[PDB]
Amino acid sequence: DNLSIFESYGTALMEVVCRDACDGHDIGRMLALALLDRIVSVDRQQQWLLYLSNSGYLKVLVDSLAEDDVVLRNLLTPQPPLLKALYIYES
Amino acid sequence: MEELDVDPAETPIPGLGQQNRHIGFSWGPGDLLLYETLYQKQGNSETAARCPFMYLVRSDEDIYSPVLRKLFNESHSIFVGLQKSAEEASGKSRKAQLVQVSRNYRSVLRACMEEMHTLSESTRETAQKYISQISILSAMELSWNLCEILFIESAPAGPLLILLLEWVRLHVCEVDNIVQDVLRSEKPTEHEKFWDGVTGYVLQGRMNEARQLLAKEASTSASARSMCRVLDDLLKKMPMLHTGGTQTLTEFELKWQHWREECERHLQNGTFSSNVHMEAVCRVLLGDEEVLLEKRDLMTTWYHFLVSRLLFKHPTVKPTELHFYAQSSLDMFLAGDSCPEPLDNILLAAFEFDIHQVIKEFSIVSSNWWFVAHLTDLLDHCQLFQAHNLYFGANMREFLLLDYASGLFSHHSLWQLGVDYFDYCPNLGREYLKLHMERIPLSTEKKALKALRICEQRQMTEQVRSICKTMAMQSLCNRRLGSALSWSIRAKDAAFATLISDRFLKEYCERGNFTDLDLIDNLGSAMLLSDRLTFLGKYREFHRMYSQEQFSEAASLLLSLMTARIAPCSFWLTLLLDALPLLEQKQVIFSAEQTYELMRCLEDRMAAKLESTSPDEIQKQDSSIDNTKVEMLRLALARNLARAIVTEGALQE
Amino acid sequence: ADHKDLIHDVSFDFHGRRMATCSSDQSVKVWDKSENGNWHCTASWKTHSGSVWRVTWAHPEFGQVLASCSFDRTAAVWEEIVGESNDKLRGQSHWVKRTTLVDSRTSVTDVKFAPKHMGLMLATCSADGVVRIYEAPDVMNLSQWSLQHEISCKLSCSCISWNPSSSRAHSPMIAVGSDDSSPNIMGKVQIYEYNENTRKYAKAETLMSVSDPVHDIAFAPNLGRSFHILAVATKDVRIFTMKPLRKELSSSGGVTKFEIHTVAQFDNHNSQVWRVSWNITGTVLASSGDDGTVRLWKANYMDNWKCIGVLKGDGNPVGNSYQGF
Amino acid sequence: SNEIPEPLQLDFFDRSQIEQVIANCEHKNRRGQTVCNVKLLHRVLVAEVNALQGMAAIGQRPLLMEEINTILQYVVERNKLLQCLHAKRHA
Amino acid sequence: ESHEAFNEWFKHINSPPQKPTLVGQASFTEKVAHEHKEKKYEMDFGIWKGHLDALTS
Amino acid sequence: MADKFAAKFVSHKISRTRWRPVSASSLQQPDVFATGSWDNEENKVCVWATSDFGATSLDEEYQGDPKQLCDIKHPGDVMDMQFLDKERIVTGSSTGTVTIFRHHENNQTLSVNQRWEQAHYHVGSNMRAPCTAIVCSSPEIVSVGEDGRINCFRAESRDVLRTIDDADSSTMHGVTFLRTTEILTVNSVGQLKLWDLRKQGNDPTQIFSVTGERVPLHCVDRHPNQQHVVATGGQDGMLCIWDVRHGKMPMSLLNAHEAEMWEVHFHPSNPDHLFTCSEDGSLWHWDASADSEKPTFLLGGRSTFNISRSSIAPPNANQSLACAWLSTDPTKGQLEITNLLPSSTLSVNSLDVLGQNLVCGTDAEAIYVTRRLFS
Repeated sequence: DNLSIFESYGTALMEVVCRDACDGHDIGRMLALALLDRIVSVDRQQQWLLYLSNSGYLKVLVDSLAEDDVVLRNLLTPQPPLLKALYIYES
Repeated sequence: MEELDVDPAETPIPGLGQQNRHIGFSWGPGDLLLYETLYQKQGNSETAARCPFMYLVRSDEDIYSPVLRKLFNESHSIFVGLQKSAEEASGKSRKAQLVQVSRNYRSVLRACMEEMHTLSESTRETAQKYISQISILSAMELSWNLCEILFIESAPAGPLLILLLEWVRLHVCEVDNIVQDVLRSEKPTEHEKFWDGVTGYVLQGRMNEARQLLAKEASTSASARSMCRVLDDLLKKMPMLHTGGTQTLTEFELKWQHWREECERHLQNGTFSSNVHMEAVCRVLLGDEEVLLEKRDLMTTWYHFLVSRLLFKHPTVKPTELHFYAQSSLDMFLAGDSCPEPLDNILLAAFEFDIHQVIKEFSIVSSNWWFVAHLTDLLDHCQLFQAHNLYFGANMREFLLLDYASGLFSHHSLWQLGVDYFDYCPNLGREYLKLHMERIPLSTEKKALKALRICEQRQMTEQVRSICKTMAMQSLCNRRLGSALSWSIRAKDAAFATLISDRFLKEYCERGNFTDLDLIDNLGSAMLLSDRLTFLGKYREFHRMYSQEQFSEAASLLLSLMTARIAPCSFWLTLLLDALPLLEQKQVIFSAEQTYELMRCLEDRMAAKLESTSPDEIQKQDSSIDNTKVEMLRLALARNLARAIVTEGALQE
Repeated sequence: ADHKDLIHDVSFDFHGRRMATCSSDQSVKVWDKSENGNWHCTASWKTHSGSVWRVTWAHPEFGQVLASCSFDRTAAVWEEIVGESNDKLRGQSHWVKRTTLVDSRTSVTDVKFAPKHMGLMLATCSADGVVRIYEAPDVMNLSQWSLQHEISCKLSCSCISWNPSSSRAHSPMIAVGSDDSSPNIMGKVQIYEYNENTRKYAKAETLMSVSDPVHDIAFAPNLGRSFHILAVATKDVRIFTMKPLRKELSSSGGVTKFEIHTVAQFDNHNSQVWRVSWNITGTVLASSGDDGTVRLWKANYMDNWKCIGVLKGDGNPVGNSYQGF
Repeated sequence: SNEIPEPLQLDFFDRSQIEQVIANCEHKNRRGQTVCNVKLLHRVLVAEVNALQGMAAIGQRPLLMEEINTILQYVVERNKLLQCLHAKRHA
Repeated sequence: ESHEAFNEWFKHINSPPQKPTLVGQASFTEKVAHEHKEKKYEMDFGIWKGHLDALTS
Repeated sequence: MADKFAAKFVSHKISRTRWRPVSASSLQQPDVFATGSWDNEENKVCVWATSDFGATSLDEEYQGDPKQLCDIKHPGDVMDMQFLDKERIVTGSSTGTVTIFRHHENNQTLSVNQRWEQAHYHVGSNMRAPCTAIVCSSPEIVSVGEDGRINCFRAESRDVLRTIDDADSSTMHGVTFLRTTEILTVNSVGQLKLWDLRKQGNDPTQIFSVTGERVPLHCVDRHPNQQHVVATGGQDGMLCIWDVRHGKMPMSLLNAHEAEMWEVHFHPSNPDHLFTCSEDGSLWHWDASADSEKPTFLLGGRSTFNISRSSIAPPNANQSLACAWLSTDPTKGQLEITNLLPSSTLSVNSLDVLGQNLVCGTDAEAIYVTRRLFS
């Protein structure tokens, strides 16, 4: 029922969640990424992933990976940031 | 002039130089003027037609051009469009819009350069100045494209060299000039500059026509078929930015290494030797400095030298070494017979980055405020840390817009972009516009309506009232009473209204002008602001009601007028006289108390009139006639009240 | 003659429409700018019995009233009265003296007008440190006035500066500057404020730092808001910036708390500057004096003033350039 | 329903002048918002409409008094809405 | 259709007639305003009478 | 007549009908206009007053039917006129009789001021030259004929100082403005001629056309503010709307409305509303006169319209148009088709809008007065 309601909604909520996850901060971005992970795990038709790949989000994913690499470099350097960065990298 | 010392007036000849001129200054609508004033020595001034010694002081005279103002209007229109679209979000869309507007700017700049070239071909004497302006515009476009491909994108190794080569081949026409000079000869393939043109095409990157020309040379010369075949087989290993999933520099480095290895193998085997032309071509392609300094007729300037070095020496470079390579290129280019240049230093600074210092150098050297404004807008669109102060105050874009608005108002036409440029500034723009629109003349109807529409779109009131008062006094000087009254009732002012009222009063006292049906046609607040129009309307209503016969309404209107007290004494006399036609009659039911209160009000009004005219005396020239009229009015009033008493006594029967 | 004797005063309109010239020719000349281009001689007539000294137009909220000053201890008021100006026709400009301003026994140094608000505050300064402000009691006639204010300072007079009021709780002040061709008197600039609690002018500020004679003072109006700029032409090039500090809640125009410091000091005349120009908000400054030297300065994107033109007028000219630019 | 408290809102003149007056009348007080005193705001409005005139001003005093009364009723209703919003925030 | 026309006519006749909108102690400007209001009221009354006659027919 | 918008049958040719600024640009509402009696027995200028709804400034009663407040008489003909001043009205004639009338606002009457029987003179007197379109501005009044004859009069004096009579081809109907030294004329085929203030001899200076669609141009008018803004309406639609006055051939092409447009009027108060009439009985209302950048009032027609504010963009990659130069695609937007009357009148001649009231004179000798309700 949840998947049918999501498909009936279409790409509005998908784009909203994607924008909130990309142009976010720390806790909100981590929670949005965890929600995306859970919805991908409970997915069954992969049409959501197909739309994500077709909408041109590859450059945004590359930028997110670069930001994660920058966070990893900051953690490797002395004086680590807050403890939430560990959970962010885990997610 | 603008930095040194100005020269005195008159000619340095003895006759006209025996008497010096202490030139004085004068100010007006922002345009300063110089007048011939005499001091110490004598002078030769007159008072006739035109101005002596053609004194027409005006600044920014070189910017006035038919195509220049059109290009500026188009640029500011697309600038306003960019500011309107800037309310979107951030990301790759902003960079795409920036690239699009930069391409549009380069296109309109190329169009302006073509128009300037056409004007140069049309003219004759100003050809040198037009060529100088064309070169300046080309340098401006080159700097704009360099800033767009360097600061905006800020791409690392890989596509940076390709973008630089594309910009060079798009902004450089020396290769085309060399190709034209080769084609001018009777034998292009047998020309000595054919190999130079081929090397230039290879440097630019266009390999299709390069390989075509190589095949043509192989078909022409009998001792170059296998040579050109080996050259084409070697050029096939060129790296055209491979995309095996993402931006990878390993493939580019491997392709460059394979190309170098194949070239070295051919040179060691001999298939690429034993020929002077191809040997020199290979020596140039290997990456030298003295050979390129000798063959500098092919390359353009320091940026061309730098891109040639980066293409023939390394596969790709990083931004950490790009500035070093550009500095070394400029250094050896200046060493190889050259001279320093301000535009070259500006380009070197742009390559060395630091946006703050490059825009500082731009504002110091070039006085073009629109270019700095566009650069600041692009830097703000790119989402970068910008300075919030103009090294003295605050906000550089506001200062640039104010400078452009001043430079535009210095002219005598086109003042529409200044309105929006002042609306964009929610600080000094309001007072600047309020001071400029009140300082500019508002005499002609065209500019008057223009300023009226401008202030109406800006939604103001003081400027509207000022323009209305100015046009009202203009109409009064030109003898336009109706126009002056319309302007006064538009500005909600009463000075001109009372002036026109007194004009009507003296006109009626002279000849007697009262046919004014404008109040009956249309009304508003003029009848409340003044009293002459109200008096005329009341008189017309009284006349119509007396024609339609209504003594009750006549008495009511008379009481209302006596309680309102309108118009001075010259018309108060007529208002008090207007009672006999309503008193000599005997018909119509009349009430005793109504007649009593009416006669009491009339007597009180006449007593107040006598007291207000003069203390216990009367003036004017109508004395005996006025007394006789008062006596006959009192007699008619007595007869009317007697008839009213008779009617009241007969009604109760 | 024909502008061949001693030049007195030349003035231009703020709208760029009319210009006036007066000298020792016992007559003034008023020229008008053509709508198609350039200008020509429009009219020339006698305004005073002696040598006309000064001439100043009026505010754009009234008309083109000419205030002709001379050494005859009087001041004439002229207005361009039209004749048969009806429909698409312009009548002949008939110069008719409406009224005159006379109440002193010395010559007039300067004259200016006032905006609407109350009426027409006409100021007239004499050659002994006494200014008089007259008000028009009626609006339908320009042949009457009443002396409403008199201010007697020290030394003599020269120029006067006001302030176009447009804001709230603000009154137009009057800035006066004494001069006597002797830089030995301490304090030369005074500022009087129109206190409304007494409905009269009262002392406010007195510049005790400047001691040189003040020939004129150029004021930068800002609608009675923000800051202000005052350019003084003494012996050098002095420009000060007056910044408002705070307003008290007890004095409605009495004592004020203003700060005035030197913000542009430039010495290049080495003589006695007599007149200084004024552009928009301080962009181009031309300073001239009684020594045959004109100094031009421009303000770029900073706040300094660099020498851009040194015009000679006492010796012999060496060339001819930049006469119409 | 949401109770949004508005300090000053005019609609009888130009919107530019209305926004300018609104931006000028922005200061803290005792209620907690950017509102002014019931008499001080009317005094400021009177001073503003007096400092921007010309020479003619007849028949405008009753209109100004009616506008002042309407603005007073408006700010009273907005203060009531502000108390409602404060009680809702406390709840 | 008959019920719709009946409801339209009923609401039209239940709508009270307009008023000239005038008060006592009126000056000249107040008299001009009252005259304008009476003119617009007469126009609205004529329009309403025409509409009511059409709906009744 | 007696219901809805006003409809009167004056039974006369509705030549030039223009609303006077007597009741406009003031506290009073516009209702007084003037009409020329061309193609009749006596060419007389009649000042009339309409009847609008409500009463905001002592308007007329009843439900319509305008009434003639005044009329003037002159032996000359009546072509057209441009309101240079509220009290001054200059009307040309096809027989060389320029009538400058003086209208008294304080009297609501017309007085014969000047009747130039020897108009269009410059090197003598007694000259007769026909006129087609006369337009005034500061400080010149320019009148054009059929064979390229141009006449120029000054606004500060009552005399003629420029009469250029050359030999041109085709027929020119109408004249716009540009500046004080440039004149743009349209042809009855699709040509645009650019002349200067000092032109001698035959052979026109610059002649341009529009590639693609070339229909006969009919009415042409200029903007009351910026002179370089031109509004043209011809056969199948072929106007060159431009916010400037440079370039060789016009790069603008706005082709719409297959029906012939006889007249296109502007809003005199707020020059941002254009009203266009059709030959099949249609009245279109366009907003934003090119220069005014504001949200358009519905699309319609092959035009580029105007741009407004844009916000809320996806984090992906968008675009922002491009750059191109072609004499086929439009460049400046203007036509904003608003469906008001599809097919109600059999024919429509001229129309004029002011403030909120629109008068419309039809070819069947009738006039219609409509109060606008949109914006």
